[PDB]
Amino acid sequence: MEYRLKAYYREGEKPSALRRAGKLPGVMYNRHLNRKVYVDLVEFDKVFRQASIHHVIVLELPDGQSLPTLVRQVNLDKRRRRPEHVDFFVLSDEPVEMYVPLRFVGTPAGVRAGGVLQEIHRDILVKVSPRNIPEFIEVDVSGLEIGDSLHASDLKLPPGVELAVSPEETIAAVVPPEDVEKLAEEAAA
Amino acid sequence: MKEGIHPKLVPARIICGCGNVIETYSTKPEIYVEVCSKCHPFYTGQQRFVDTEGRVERFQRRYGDSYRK
Amino acid sequence: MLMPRRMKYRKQQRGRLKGATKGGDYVAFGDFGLVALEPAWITAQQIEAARVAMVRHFRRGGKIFIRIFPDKPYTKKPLEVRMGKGKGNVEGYVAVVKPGRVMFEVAGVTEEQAMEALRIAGHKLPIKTKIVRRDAYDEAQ
Amino acid sequence: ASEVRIKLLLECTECKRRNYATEKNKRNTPNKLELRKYCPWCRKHTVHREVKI
Amino acid sequence: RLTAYERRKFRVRNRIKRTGRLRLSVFRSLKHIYAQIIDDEKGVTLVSASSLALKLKGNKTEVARQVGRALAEKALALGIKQVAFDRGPYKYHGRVKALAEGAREGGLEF
Amino acid sequence: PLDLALKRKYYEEVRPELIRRFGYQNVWEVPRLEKVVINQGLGEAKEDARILEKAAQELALITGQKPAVTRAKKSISNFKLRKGMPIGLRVTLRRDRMWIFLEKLLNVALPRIRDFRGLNPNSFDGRGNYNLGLREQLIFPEITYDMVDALRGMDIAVVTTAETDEEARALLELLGFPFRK
RNA sequence: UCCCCCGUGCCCAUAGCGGCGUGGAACCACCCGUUCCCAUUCCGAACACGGAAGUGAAACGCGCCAGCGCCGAUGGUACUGGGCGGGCGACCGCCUGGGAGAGUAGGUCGGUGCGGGGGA
RNA sequence: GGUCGCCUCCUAAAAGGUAACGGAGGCGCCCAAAGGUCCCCUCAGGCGGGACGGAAAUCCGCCGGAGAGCGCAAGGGUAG
RNA sequence: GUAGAGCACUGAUAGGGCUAGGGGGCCCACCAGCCUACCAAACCCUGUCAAACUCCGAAGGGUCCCAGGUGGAGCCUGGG
Ligand SMILES: [Mg+2]
Ligand SMILES: [Mg+2]
Ligand SMILES: [Mg+2]
Ligand SMILES: [Mg+2]
Ligand SMILES: [Mg+2]
Ligand SMILES: [Mg+2]
Ligand SMILES: [Mg+2]
Ligand SMILES: [Mg+2]
Ligand SMILES: [Mg+2]
Ligand SMILES: [Mg+2]
Ligand SMILES: [Mg+2]
Ligand SMILES: [Mg+2]
Ligand SMILES: [Mg+2]
Ligand SMILES: [Mg+2]
Ligand SMILES: [Mg+2]
Ligand SMILES: [Mg+2]
Ligand SMILES: [Mg+2]
Ligand SMILES: [Mg+2]
Ligand SMILES: [Mg+2]
Ligand SMILES: [Mg+2]
Ligand SMILES: [Mg+2]
Ligand SMILES: [Mg+2]
Ligand SMILES: [Mg+2]
Ligand SMILES: [Mg+2]
Ligand SMILES: [Mg+2]
Ligand SMILES: [Mg+2]
Ligand SMILES: [Mg+2]
Ligand SMILES: [Mg+2]
Ligand SMILES: [Mg+2]
Ligand SMILES: [Mg+2]
Ligand SMILES: [Mg+2]
Ligand SMILES: [Mg+2]
Ligand SMILES: [Mg+2]
Ligand SMILES: [Mg+2]
Ligand SMILES: [Mg+2]
Ligand SMILES: [Mg+2]
Ligand SMILES: [Mg+2]
Ligand SMILES: [Mg+2]
Ligand SMILES: [Mg+2]
Ligand SMILES: [Mg+2]
Ligand SMILES: [Mg+2]
Ligand SMILES: [Mg+2]
Ligand SMILES: [Mg+2]
Ligand SMILES: [Mg+2]
Ligand SMILES: [Mg+2]
Ligand SMILES: [Mg+2]
Ligand SMILES: [Mg+2]
Ligand SMILES: [Zn+2]
Ligand SMILES: [Zn+2]
Repeated sequence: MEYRLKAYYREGEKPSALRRAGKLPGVMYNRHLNRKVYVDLVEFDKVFRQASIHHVIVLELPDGQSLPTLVRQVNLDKRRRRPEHVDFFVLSDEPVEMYVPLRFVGTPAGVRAGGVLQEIHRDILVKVSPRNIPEFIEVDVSGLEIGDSLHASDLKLPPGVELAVSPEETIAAVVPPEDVEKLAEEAAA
Repeated sequence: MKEGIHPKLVPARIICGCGNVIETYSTKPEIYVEVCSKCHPFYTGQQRFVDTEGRVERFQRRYGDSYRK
Repeated sequence: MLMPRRMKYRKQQRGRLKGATKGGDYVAFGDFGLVALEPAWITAQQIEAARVAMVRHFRRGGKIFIRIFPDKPYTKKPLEVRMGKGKGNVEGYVAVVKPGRVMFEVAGVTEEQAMEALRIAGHKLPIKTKIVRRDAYDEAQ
Repeated sequence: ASEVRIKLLLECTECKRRNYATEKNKRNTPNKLELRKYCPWCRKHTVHREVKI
Repeated sequence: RLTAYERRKFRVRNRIKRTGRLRLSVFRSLKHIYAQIIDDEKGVTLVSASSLALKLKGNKTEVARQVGRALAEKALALGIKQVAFDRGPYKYHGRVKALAEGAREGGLEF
Repeated sequence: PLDLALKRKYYEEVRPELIRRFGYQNVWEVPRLEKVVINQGLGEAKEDARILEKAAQELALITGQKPAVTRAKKSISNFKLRKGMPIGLRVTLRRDRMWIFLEKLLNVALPRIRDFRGLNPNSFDGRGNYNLGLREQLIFPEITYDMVDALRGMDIAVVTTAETDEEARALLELLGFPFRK
């Protein structure tokens, strides 16, 4: 719902060492502050799997100051597909833009027609104050046939929240399966 | 104007079919039309004239229903 | 097969392959993807080979996504000809692949079932591979 | 040059000595050339014409 | 995006600017006509003689001829002889022409 | 600049009904004519015979002005065009010459066509203008019959400071346009 | 000496697009006419002269905000000059100065220099 | 068998230069206007309108910084 | 103007939305219904590839000024 995580400080000491030290490098910032931080890879993992860019992160500091945060961008090392640096957006009252999950619910007709659900977005951009940052947004996908698609505009949108991206953007859809029946004349031409 | 290529438009009258002396400034000293604005099956009302029908369909041809009804 | 239906030039240079991948480093459509661990030239005949494999594994079902597309022309001199007198001829096409790239990812099927149809998929592939799970990290870019 | 494009020496008039030479087309404009050309010989400007090269 | 008006400016403007010699810009509205001598290096004005400051009136062209002659006196007394003529996006003719012929006869040099 | 009765009709009748209609504030923003470009795009004297201007003399007798030609933009095999051939004519009518032309078409020429039935109303521009065309040429008896030859017509735009097609109609209708609908 | 307009540069979109308002006192624009000088491959549209009834609707001047455009760090990574290393090979990694592009946080409806005019 | 001189781009590793029977294309002309200058105009294109007349003949409207054009190939350049 | 990186331009490109055209329906076959688990331009989204694509861009390299630099350095005229 809203997670706390230990944190500390980076003066300038080598990122490469901190990394092999097992402590992840990081940064936190807003519009008034910028601070080099470092967290803890193990602990960070614990939280971030539950949290992602969706829920709230409370950064606990050595000085004992707590901080309301959203992860802004995570850097991944390519060869490994593993953490190497996070941005921590500390929130003021101002309705920061951010991504909240979507909950697809109600099995579509196409999925009972042996189709599949191509949920393109698992999140959604919104302007919304910290005082009411939502979670599961309702999506009623029960009634979409194969090939049919529901867009962006047609959505619950819990009042006090702004559809901060395109109206006719496409959130999810339903496509045909994969017949080996396809494979036949797939070959022909 | 760049003179030496333009037809000198004197004062002139367009004397029409029924009434209407469409007095103008014409390129000819006197031109003559036979149809005018005022009189037209469009300008002034729907206008009857000849246009009333052609093959009246059908009961409006009258004397229909000779038996008992 | 998979020719790029049209192209700006025909014969392409060879090129090195230094280092780690550029992009394609996160799942994006499926819920499980197949990951390259070593550089390669994957071929139109391999991509096709691996694809067909899974399709025939969960017959009628799933949605296969394919993230690398063979655009580079594999060139080769005929047999019993010596060095020079033109540059080789084109036979087949390939897709450059560095380590970290995703190549296949499937969406919507039993966790067991994807974990096979991507396992079998790897054996049709000329390299080392690891199957991966869609991720908070993955949705984080 | 070729054959439709002829080469030519610009002739003269006010002293009849030639002093220039250039190019022209005889399938385009099939006449005799025309340019003003000061001469080092007469020390005056003169209208010139042509003859083959 | 541009109007033919401002293109003509730049055009006529650009050339003259390349020859280094001083610049007698000629501005002209339906009411009055103005002018000012400019060194374009430092980017400064040497002397400005206008129809409005001179408070002249009585036919637009003949108005200007004086304002031109006015500019020459107010500059000769300063040391300028060499100055090339900017005719704005206006055809050199009549009104602008007058300003020139005035500056010309006043002893100014172009 | 000339005593024409349509110039005076626009003022002493058409101007006000418009201010009472769309309730204007300022006086200039009231809809008003601009030009009548008449395009006699013949396309039939290209590398075809002389005689092209044999209409651009009757075209002068209509419009009071001398028409100036239009050339071939680009070459087309299907039309027989080389980039430079003349195909059509165009006169731009500004000031009082513009008026006096309409003071003859709108109430003498438009009815001189057989099977006439008003004007097409969908054909308004979108930013306040309107146009159509015509085929018959002696539709104004300034062009008398024994000037007989092959009949050709004209494309005609009329240009106004109207800001939408809506109000625009109100102008052209108020200055005598029979509309088919 | 602050303010406002007009001219004209310098800067190179943080200046622009679009939007809301707006100013005719003076300047400026539209504007009045087409006799004259000048002009239209047709037209006083432009360019041109002669003026001054109207109007700031257009254009323009000035204000307003971030829909677009645009500028956009810090942290980190890529790559890398120099120097080394373990692999049978493919390729990887280490010290050392250098260090992006994308992207995030954000910035912006300008800043100005001489001349002229006009009220503090 | 192919090639042989000149031009454009790439190879060429951010000055120049750089090989191969390396990947690609052009030249052996043309113009008394396509040259000089002084003057004026601004595109390709897209949407609406447009008697013939169309995907595009000529026309009108907003739209647009250069994606058109600049004799021919390509590159750089180019509406200030 | 390279490595990187990027997609603003020339092109490639896989899924999705939109959507001219095209095809299968089929209503019907005079024009017209506009319906399509089929194809598919231009466009929008996610996601990518390029020696002859670059909105961007390193380290580096070139070179001129200043300073260090007395070296089997350097510079000019000549003989082998
Ligand atoms: Mg570092
Ligand atoms: Mg949880
Ligand atoms: Mg790495
Ligand atoms: Mg449907
Ligand atoms: Mg009478
Ligand atoms: Mg192998
Ligand atoms: Mg000689
Ligand atoms: Mg300056
Ligand atoms: Mg009069
Ligand atoms: Mg045209
Ligand atoms: Mg400067
Ligand atoms: Mg606004
Ligand atoms: Mg306002
Ligand atoms: Mg208001
Ligand atoms: Mg106002
Ligand atoms: Mg006012
Ligand atoms: Mg002219
Ligand atoms: Mg002109
Ligand atoms: Mg301000
Ligand atoms: Mg707003
Ligand atoms: Mg913005
Ligand atoms: Mg940095
Ligand atoms: Mg490194
Ligand atoms: Mg060095
Ligand atoms: Mg080294
Ligand atoms: Mg190793
Ligand atoms: Mg902001
Ligand atoms: Mg503004
Ligand atoms: Mg005042
Ligand atoms: Mg050199
Ligand atoms: Mg010439
Ligand atoms: Mg023009
Ligand atoms: Mg065009
Ligand atoms: Mg037409
Ligand atoms: Mg057409
Ligand atoms: Mg070029
Ligand atoms: Mg396809
Ligand atoms: Mg059909
Ligand atoms: Mg339907
Ligand atoms: Mg449908
Ligand atoms: Mg597209
Ligand atoms: Mg690549
Ligand atoms: Mg490159
Ligand atoms: Mg660039
Ligand atoms: Mg450098
Ligand atoms: Mg040098
Ligand atoms: Mg020696
Ligand atoms: Zn009558
Ligand atoms: Zn001589």
